[PDB]
Amino acid sequence: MSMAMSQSNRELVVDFLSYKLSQKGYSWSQFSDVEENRTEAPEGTESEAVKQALREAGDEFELRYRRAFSDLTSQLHITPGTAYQSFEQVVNELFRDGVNWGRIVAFFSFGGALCVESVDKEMQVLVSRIAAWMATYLNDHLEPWIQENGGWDTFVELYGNNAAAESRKGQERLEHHHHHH
Ligand SMILES: O=C(O)c1ccc(-c2ccc(F)cc2)cc1
Ligand SMILES: Oc1cccc2c1CCCC2
Repeated sequence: MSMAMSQSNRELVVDFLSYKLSQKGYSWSQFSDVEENRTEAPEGTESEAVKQALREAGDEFELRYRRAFSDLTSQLHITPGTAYQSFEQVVNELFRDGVNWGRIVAFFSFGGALCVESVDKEMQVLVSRIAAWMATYLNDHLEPWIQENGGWDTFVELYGNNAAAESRKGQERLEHHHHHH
């Protein structure tokens, strides 16, 4: 069978996380050390698209929601006290009106960003904790809806593409300048 969603959640936040950490020069394997096997050219399949889509869509949300991304971190001061409680309270903001592709893409970058900051200063120990909170929320606290709507292939096919993907950014000028009455 295909048995999708078998383990593309725990390493889903770490995959996008490293993509944002490598941009700063923090990496991830050095976060909690952990035994480093190797992984030279295991191939595997690398046919995932949610990662690529989450990349472009990542900066996408960072442009229209400028006011919505102002009271999301201010109420998440990293400190030796709260962690999943306040975190789930903030992520719930996007997962409240109703699980949606956008609410699922933004919450993604919201977590990967919370770690990029904690690691930017000097806290590379709470990265697995935050990445784990989002890993569970997607393990069984959202997957059931990701399929009810259609599947990652939907949000990844609607935008995840090389560049064309039949864009529609106000593309209402052609129409032969005289073919729509
Ligand atoms: O598609 C949606 O419904 C949707 C609505 C809002 C947001 C969003 C994204 C980033 C924020 F900091 C706040 C809100 C994402 C998706
Ligand atoms: O569906 C969309 C259409 C336009 C922009 C964005 C999304 C979804 C998440 C990223 C931002």
